Amino acid sequence: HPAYPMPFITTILGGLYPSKSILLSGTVLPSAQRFHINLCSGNHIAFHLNPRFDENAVVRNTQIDNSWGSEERSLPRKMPFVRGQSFSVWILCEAHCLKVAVDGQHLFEYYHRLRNLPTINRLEVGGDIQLTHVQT
Ligand code: NI
Repeated sequence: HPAYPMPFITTILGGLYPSKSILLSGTVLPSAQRFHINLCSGNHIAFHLNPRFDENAVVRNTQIDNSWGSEERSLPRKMPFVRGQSFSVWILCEAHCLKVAVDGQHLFEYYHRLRNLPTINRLEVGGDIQLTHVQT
Protein backbone atom coordinates (compact mmCIF):
# COMPACT_ATOMS: atom_id res chain seq x y z
CA HIS A 1 0.00 0.00 0.00
CA PRO A 2 1.68 3.20 -1.26
CA ALA A 3 1.34 6.58 0.44
CA TYR A 4 -1.26 9.26 -0.25
CA PRO A 5 -0.03 12.64 -1.43
CA MET A 6 0.81 15.05 1.40
CA PRO A 7 -0.87 17.32 2.10
CA PHE A 8 -4.03 15.40 1.23
CA ILE A 9 -7.26 17.29 0.58
CA THR A 10 -10.63 15.79 -0.25
CA THR A 11 -14.28 16.76 -0.21
CA ILE A 12 -16.54 14.92 2.24
CA LEU A 13 -19.71 14.77 0.16
CA GLY A 14 -22.76 15.37 2.31
CA GLY A 15 -20.62 16.84 5.05
CA LEU A 16 -20.99 15.64 8.62
CA TYR A 17 -24.00 14.37 10.57
CA PRO A 18 -24.59 12.10 13.59
CA SER A 19 -23.09 8.63 13.03
CA LYS A 20 -20.75 9.90 10.28
CA SER A 21 -17.26 8.41 10.63
CA ILE A 22 -13.95 9.60 9.20
CA LEU A 23 -11.10 7.10 9.54
CA LEU A 24 -7.40 7.65 8.89
CA SER A 25 -4.45 5.29 9.06
CA GLY A 26 -0.77 6.04 8.65
CA THR A 27 2.66 6.13 10.23
CA VAL A 28 4.27 8.94 12.19
CA LEU A 29 7.62 9.80 10.61
CA PRO A 30 10.78 8.86 12.60
CA SER A 31 11.51 12.43 13.69
CA ALA A 32 8.11 14.01 13.22
CA GLN A 33 7.55 17.42 14.78
CA ARG A 34 3.80 17.69 14.20
CA PHE A 35 0.96 16.73 11.90
CA HIS A 36 -2.68 17.71 11.58
CA ILE A 37 -6.09 16.57 10.45
CA ASN A 38 -8.58 19.33 9.64
CA LEU A 39 -12.32 19.14 9.03
CA CYS A 40 -13.18 22.30 7.10
CA SER A 41 -16.23 24.36 6.25
CA GLY A 42 -15.59 26.83 3.45
CA ASN A 43 -12.69 29.00 4.56
CA HIS A 44 -12.95 27.91 8.21
CA ILE A 45 -11.49 25.00 10.16
CA ALA A 46 -14.30 23.39 12.14
CA PHE A 47 -11.94 20.93 13.80
CA HIS A 48 -8.13 20.98 13.94
CA LEU A 49 -6.59 17.79 15.39
CA ASN A 50 -2.90 18.52 15.88
CA PRO A 51 -0.54 15.98 17.49
CA ARG A 52 2.71 17.68 18.52
CA PHE A 53 5.82 15.65 19.24
CA ASP A 54 7.94 18.66 20.11
CA GLU A 55 5.36 19.56 22.78
CA ASN A 56 4.29 15.96 23.47
CA ALA A 57 0.62 16.89 23.20
CA VAL A 58 -2.54 16.55 21.13
CA VAL A 59 -3.95 20.00 20.42
CA ARG A 60 -7.54 20.56 19.28
CA ASN A 61 -8.98 23.88 18.12
CA THR A 62 -11.27 25.68 15.68
CA GLN A 63 -10.45 28.56 13.33
CA ILE A 64 -13.42 30.75 12.40
CA ASP A 65 -12.99 34.00 10.50
CA ASN A 66 -9.22 33.45 10.71
CA SER A 67 -9.19 33.53 14.52
CA TRP A 68 -8.16 30.49 16.53
CA GLY A 69 -10.31 29.75 19.55
CA SER A 70 -9.21 28.36 22.91
CA GLU A 71 -7.06 25.23 22.58
CA GLU A 72 -8.06 21.92 24.15
CA ARG A 73 -5.10 19.78 25.22
CA SER A 74 -6.57 17.58 27.96
CA LEU A 75 -5.76 13.88 27.69
CA PRO A 76 -6.97 11.04 29.96
CA ARG A 77 -3.74 9.11 29.45
CA LYS A 78 -0.30 9.32 27.85
CA MET A 79 0.22 10.80 24.37
CA PRO A 80 -0.81 7.87 22.11
CA PHE A 81 1.00 8.96 18.93
CA VAL A 82 4.63 7.85 18.75
CA ARG A 83 7.40 8.74 16.29
CA GLY A 84 7.94 6.04 13.68
CA GLN A 85 4.85 4.16 14.85
CA SER A 86 1.78 3.30 12.77
CA PHE A 87 -1.58 4.57 13.95
CA SER A 88 -5.28 4.81 13.24
CA VAL A 89 -7.61 7.70 14.03
CA TRP A 90 -11.39 7.32 14.17
CA ILE A 91 -13.47 10.49 14.20
CA LEU A 92 -17.12 9.81 14.95
CA CYS A 93 -19.58 12.66 14.60
CA GLU A 94 -22.49 12.86 17.01
CA ALA A 95 -25.18 15.51 17.49
CA HIS A 96 -23.33 17.39 20.22
CA CYS A 97 -19.68 16.53 19.65
CA LEU A 98 -16.97 14.71 17.76
CA LYS A 99 -15.65 11.56 19.43
CA VAL A 100 -12.05 10.71 18.61
CA ALA A 101 -10.35 7.36 19.12
CA VAL A 102 -6.71 6.51 18.46
CA ASP A 103 -5.53 2.96 17.82
CA GLY A 104 -8.99 1.62 18.59
CA GLN A 105 -9.39 3.36 21.94
CA HIS A 106 -11.52 6.42 22.70
CA LEU A 107 -9.29 9.39 23.52
CA PHE A 108 -11.41 12.55 23.78
CA GLU A 109 -14.59 14.37 22.81
CA TYR A 110 -14.71 17.78 21.12
CA TYR A 111 -17.94 19.75 21.45
CA HIS A 112 -19.02 21.25 18.14
CA ARG A 113 -18.08 24.91 17.75
CA LEU A 114 -19.19 25.09 14.11
CA ARG A 115 -22.62 23.46 14.44
CA ASN A 116 -23.95 23.39 10.87
CA LEU A 117 -22.60 19.86 10.40
CA PRO A 118 -23.55 19.34 6.74
CA THR A 119 -21.37 22.34 5.81
CA ILE A 120 -18.24 20.66 7.20
CA ASN A 121 -17.42 19.04 3.87
CA ARG A 122 -13.66 19.07 3.41
CA LEU A 123 -10.86 17.02 4.92
CA GLU A 124 -7.25 18.23 4.96
CA VAL A 125 -4.30 16.24 6.27
CA GLY A 126 -0.79 17.63 6.53
CA GLY A 127 2.44 17.32 8.42
CA ASP A 128 4.98 14.72 9.44
CA ILE A 129 3.24 11.43 8.71
CA GLN A 130 2.93 8.97 5.88
CA LEU A 131 -0.80 8.75 5.17
CA THR A 132 -1.73 5.19 4.17
CA HIS A 133 -5.54 5.20 4.16
CA VAL A 134 -8.57 7.44 4.45
CA GLN A 135 -12.21 6.41 4.79
CA THR A 136 -14.63 9.31 4.37
NI1 NI B 1 -9.99 2.77 0.80
